[PDB]
Amino acid sequence: ASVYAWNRKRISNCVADYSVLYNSASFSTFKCYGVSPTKLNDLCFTNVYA
Amino acid sequence: SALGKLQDVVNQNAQALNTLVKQLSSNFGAISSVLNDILSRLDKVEAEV
Amino acid sequence: DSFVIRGDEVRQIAPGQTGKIADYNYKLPDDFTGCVIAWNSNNLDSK
Repeated sequence: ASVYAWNRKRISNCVADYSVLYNSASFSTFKCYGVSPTKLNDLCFTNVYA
Repeated sequence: SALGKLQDVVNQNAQALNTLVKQLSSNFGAISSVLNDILSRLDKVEAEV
Repeated sequence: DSFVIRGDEVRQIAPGQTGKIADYNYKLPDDFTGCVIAWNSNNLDSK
């Protein structure tokens, strides 16, 4: 979708391994702000609003 | 209540110590007042600030 | 200390970094005394 017409998914009920997400090499630009990318999939996050 | 100046010393002790309890909840400009939030979220070279 | 980089992961060599070249190829310490030198070598290392 477009940027103003941005689509939001509320992702719930996960055993979410994000370490294989950014280690897929198709993703070019990756950053994170309050959590480092090292310790994402060691925690609980209550949701993903993507 | 002439004995309450002893209680003033007691309440000054407890008041200053509950203040030292109470500014643990102060974050002093940081993102949390809990350190283990920062240690459970951040890598150290951006966490020392 | 000299090596060959593709050219758009040049931020990864810097201290306090996480990714491909930092974790997997060359980690620089965060108390790094000195400098990084980088120049394009497309005539030298590409054919």
